[PDB]
Amino acid sequence: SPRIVQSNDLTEAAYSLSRDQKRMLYLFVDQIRKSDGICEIHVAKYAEIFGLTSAEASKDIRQALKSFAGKEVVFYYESFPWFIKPAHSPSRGLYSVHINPYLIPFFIGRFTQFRLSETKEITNPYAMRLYESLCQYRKPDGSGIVSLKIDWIIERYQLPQSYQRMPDFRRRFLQVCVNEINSRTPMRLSYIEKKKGRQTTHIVFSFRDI
DNA sequence: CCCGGACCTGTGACAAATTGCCCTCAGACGG
DNA sequence: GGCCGTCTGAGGGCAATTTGTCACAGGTCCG
Ligand SMILES: [Mg+2]
Ligand SMILES: [Mg+2]
Ligand SMILES: [Mg+2]
Ligand SMILES: [Mg+2]
Repeated sequence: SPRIVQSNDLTEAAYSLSRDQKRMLYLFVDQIRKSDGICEIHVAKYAEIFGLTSAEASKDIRQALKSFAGKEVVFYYESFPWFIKPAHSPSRGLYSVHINPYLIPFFIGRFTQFRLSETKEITNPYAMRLYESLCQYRKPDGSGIVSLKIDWIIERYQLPQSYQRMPDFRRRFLQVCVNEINSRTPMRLSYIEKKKGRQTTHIVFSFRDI
């Protein structure tokens, strides 16, 4: 199945995208790398890749696409729009998109790589972001260990404001996304909290391959 | 001493958003 | 040649679940 690779600058960029948007983004990065910024998506191919009906695929592509307008990307800083022209459909079942050509060098560069089947069952987009960031540190054999700072997680992934209260961070983000990864990818994940005084400052992740 | 206060934790509630499902009907194609 | 039966996909919706938000109970230490 398709092998996604991407610059670490993208893995660690600041942005807010939905699951459906992130799914399309993997294919854009795949199309671009296999070579101006103009990409294409076929309804019927998307449905087969992610096990959807054509109808629900159509709904997913269409709504995702109009929600890109005005979205911006920050590399730590510098801000860019993803798209510089609205999407449009020349043929039935076919969509054409114009990626910001200044983003090309950030896609292809100190890199991250994973097969697309590893992530296609994840639902929560924050769990996608987390699985990408861990892959950046994985070893050939399939294991790794890394410490991420809590303020940096909040900025980079653009978590919502109430997760600045630590019990909500644990309950609605950390625990859920560790569960999905353990339930939906071939990885087995554990963690421990690093504290300084009363505040929790980093999260330390360990993982192996099944 | 023990207070009110400033931190921290977890949980119960509710509001807002997203999920996989369902139904309709016209477009593009073929037998 | 052209009608109609089928495969697509662009729309309209849903209830059951998940995600986002905040009040309140209940721990500690400070001055
Ligand atoms: Mg959908
Ligand atoms: Mg008393
Ligand atoms: Mg009690
Ligand atoms: Mg008290």
